[PDB]
Amino acid sequence: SIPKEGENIKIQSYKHDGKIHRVWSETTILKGTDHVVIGGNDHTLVTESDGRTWITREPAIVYFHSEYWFNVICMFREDGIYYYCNLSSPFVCDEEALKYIDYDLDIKVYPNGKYHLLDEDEYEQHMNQMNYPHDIDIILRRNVDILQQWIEQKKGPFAPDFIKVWKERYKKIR
Ligand SMILES: Nc1nc(O)c2ncn([C@H]3O[C@H](COP(=O)(O)OP(O)(O)=S)[C@H](O)[C@@H]3O)c2n1
Ligand SMILES: [Mg+2]
Ligand SMILES: [Mg+2]
Repeated sequence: SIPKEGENIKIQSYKHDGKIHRVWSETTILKGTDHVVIGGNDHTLVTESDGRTWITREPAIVYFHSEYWFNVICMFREDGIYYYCNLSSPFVCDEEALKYIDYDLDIKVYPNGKYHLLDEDEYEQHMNQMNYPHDIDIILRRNVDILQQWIEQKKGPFAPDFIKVWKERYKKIR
């Protein structure tokens, strides 16, 4: 269930009600442990909940954690490194895909480290629509605060040395 270095896997995002939200066709595994999966993608197919397919335009490093209720996409844009952070269940892997539940809230980090909390309105609506339990609401709000603290500390995927190491590892294996 821990994916192997050099494996190309699919990543599947679901909503709390079990419906698929988003699917990424191809991510090359750079690190796979008990607690952490790191991957790279570039010009992967992406499929939406209506079946429509689009293609990513720039390389990204993805970071998944088995304990924390978030995952992080590090995007290498012409105007600098952006992060897109999903509040989520932790991941599970199997032969089909790395899988997680998307919980609406996300954080955008700009190249200079400034962050914006996104989709608070969508989270409130979906939490009422899909009846998220109170404990999930407590966990997600706590993990918003943890993610902000990691961004401010440049911890984990937000470390400049993380980006230097994994950007170069992905550039070589691709
Ligand atoms: N070209 C294109 N076409 C689509 O249909 C797209 N759908 C999503 N992207 C985006 O995928 C990422 C996330 O989309 P989002 O922030 O709107 O996600 P949710 O989960 O809040 S709906 C990219 O930032 C990026 O904006 C799409 N990009
Ligand atoms: Mg999200
Ligand atoms: Mg969202």
